[PDB]
Amino acid sequence: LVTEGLNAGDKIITEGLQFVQPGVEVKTVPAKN
Amino acid sequence: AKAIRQTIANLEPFMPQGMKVVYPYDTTPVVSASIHEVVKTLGEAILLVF
Repeated sequence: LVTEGLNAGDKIITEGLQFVQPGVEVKTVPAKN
Repeated sequence: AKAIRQTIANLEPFMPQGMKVVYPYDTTPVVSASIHEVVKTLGEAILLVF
């Protein structure tokens, strides 16, 4: 659960955390799990 | 010193956002300019004696 920091309808990342770094434009895909 | 520059160039993109590496003090231009003064005064010496 989160109490503050996220909002409704945002998009957080589950798959592909070794490939990313905050501040780069990147392709999105909805993950399975 | 050039290997330290390339090591920081390797470790640079994985730092958190807003962190940049700066080089305030350095003695590499002192040694480089001194040995360049020596090479150019040796060139002036050999050409002027010529």
